[PDB]
Amino acid sequence: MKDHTIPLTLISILADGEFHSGEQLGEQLGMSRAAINKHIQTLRDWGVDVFTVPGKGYSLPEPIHLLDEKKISQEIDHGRVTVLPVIDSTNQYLLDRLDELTSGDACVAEYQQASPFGANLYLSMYWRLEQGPAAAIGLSLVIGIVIAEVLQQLGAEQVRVKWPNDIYLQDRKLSGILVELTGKTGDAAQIVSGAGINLVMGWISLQEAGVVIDRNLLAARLIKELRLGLELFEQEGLAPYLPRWEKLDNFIHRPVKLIIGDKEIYGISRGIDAQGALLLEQDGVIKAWVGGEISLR
Amino acid sequence: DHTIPLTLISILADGEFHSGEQLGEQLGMSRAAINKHIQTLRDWGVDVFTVPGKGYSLPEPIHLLDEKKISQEIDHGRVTVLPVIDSTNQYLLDRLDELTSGDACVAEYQQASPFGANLYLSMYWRLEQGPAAAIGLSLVIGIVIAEVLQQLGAEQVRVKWPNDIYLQDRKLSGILVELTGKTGDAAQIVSGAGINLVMQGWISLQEAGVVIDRNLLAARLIKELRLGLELFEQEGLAPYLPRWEKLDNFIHRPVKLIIGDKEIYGISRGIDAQGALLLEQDGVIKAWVGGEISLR
Repeated sequence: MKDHTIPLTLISILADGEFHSGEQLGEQLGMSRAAINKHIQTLRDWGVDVFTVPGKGYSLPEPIHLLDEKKISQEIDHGRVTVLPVIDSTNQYLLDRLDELTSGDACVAEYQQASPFGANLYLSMYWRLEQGPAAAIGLSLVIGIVIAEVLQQLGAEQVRVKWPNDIYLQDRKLSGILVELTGKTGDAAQIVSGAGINLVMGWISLQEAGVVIDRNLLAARLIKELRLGLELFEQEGLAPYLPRWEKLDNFIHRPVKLIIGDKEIYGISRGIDAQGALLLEQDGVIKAWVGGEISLR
Repeated sequence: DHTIPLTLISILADGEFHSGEQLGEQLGMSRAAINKHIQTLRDWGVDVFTVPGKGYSLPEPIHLLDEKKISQEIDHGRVTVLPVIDSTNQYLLDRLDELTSGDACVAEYQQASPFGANLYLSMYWRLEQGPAAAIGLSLVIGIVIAEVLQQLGAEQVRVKWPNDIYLQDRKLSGILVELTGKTGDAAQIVSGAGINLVMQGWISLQEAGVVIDRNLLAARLIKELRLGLELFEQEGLAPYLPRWEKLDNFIHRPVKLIIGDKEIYGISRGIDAQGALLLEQDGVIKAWVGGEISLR
């Protein structure tokens, strides 16, 4: 099998359609000017109409777009996946790499050093919202519905969600969601959302519920479905998820216990409003709360 | 870096026993250096079961996260891009043993038409049912590619029965479907196409005033072709009959059919449920399952 990287890297540089003298290319590719002529010859051999002028050098009449594996794969998958079975934190790996991350990029692991090996599935995904930080209102919810639905689609049909960042099964924590957001006025919002699912044995595990899933299968699908769910949330907001949310709310129409800071509130949850805030009914008045943690009572 | 402890778990995935020397042989280290690594395995919570005489083992093997295993389920097949190649179809055909349905190969210059002038794409597919389940496969490829071109601005793209995409009564792309079959066993097909992107008889997308980035065009094809084949895999030609008529370039037109050394004349009337050409001659409509058609 012949190797064609060297002539391909030549034409890729020339894709400007501009002129490049012999030395200029000989610098980048690190070869002699005859080697440049040899490969630019093979370009003419391939049918590439490269015209050579003495002083200026070689050029292509019209700039060309070339086949790129990375360009192609980005459009098929909407993001890459880096799997490190042992890691410190799936969320941290992405946070340390925001500069070259694109929406849909994911990181998968089964042991977080920062709970035994393979007992949990750890998944994080980056997403960039063109709209400012305000466009990520119910993201943490959105991750919850998508992950929970995926577990339902895989046999764990009785998994529910706890407002705002937890997956519950048998009124017990099956998975925790942790979304981390950095924002700046004008600039876009960069969010790395992550979760950890209890696979094997307060807390509950997938196997305890009689649901068996191959970890690669659970991982792949979540990344697939979460990517799709986030594109929906990017162009439509929380609106499509309001009907989907209530169907999985574990504490809706039940007494809940809210702890915001050093304060404690009592009442019946009534789901969420269009802004993802908890609806707490107290003596018939249902008014929304935006932060804290809920608890059955 | 954690490769050595992780590569250790893969070795133990037999469920068998491995002595200190055996692990020190494979990884090329001392068994004391190895012993440090079974510690880190036990440190992570890995239940490494050690019996004195026999050695180290995992009672039940563990399944580890693998990019290749994971990515198969998101994409349903891989993509190898070789901008210069002999034949995208041949690349897949030379690898049927290690191909899975949806695997694709992309190129823009086939050495076995100048560089970058054409997009060359091939995809492998295995149908559990024998060759009989591949009735209209070439049609299905034609429908999917033509629809994608419409979805990307080339809204006047049509199909010529059974293996060509046509635009302004000229060949814009050729389809080449290759099938090997055996009774009982599945059918292995490498279906491929080449689309004229830039510059009578032949036409290019640029000649038709349609601009489409080749990387974008390629990617959309693999998705829709993968999706189209699963549909064809579990439902057959039936859903594509309406889609075919919507794209047939020669329906209700006078055509000339050349199968082998014979020449037939008549009016095309589309296809039947089996993807065969319906040729009307003097009001007599007789079906043909092979050959090539041309205008007249």
